[PDB]
Amino acid sequence: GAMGMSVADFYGSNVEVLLNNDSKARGVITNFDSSNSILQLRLANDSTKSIVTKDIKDLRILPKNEIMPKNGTKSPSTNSTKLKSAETYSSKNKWSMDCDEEFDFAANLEKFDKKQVFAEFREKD
Repeated sequence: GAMGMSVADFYGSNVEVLLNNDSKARGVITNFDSSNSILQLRLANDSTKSIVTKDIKDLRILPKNEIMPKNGTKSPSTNSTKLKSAETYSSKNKWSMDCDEEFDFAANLEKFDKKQVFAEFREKD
């Protein structure tokens, strides 16, 4: 059905847009200017880019979450390689204090990061 919406709802929402050259990009909106129509998109990969809306060829909004259970006939809400059956629900309230999203939970004491580390620091021992 149709519902009333506000400009603040679009700000900070995650949408994807194709530019005039048929390239696609997605992220969460971080700024919008009515004087020159300029939009900054910040995506959950810690990357942000400022793009003027006039080069928007096409716009879409990605599903943040699914309200109903997944039967299988419908397509996946997001693009991923493999899903773990042990993991399914995240963030009991809304989000986590550490980072923007929680991933690689593992068993804490065992398998901290697939037995591999990029930076060295050793918090203890």
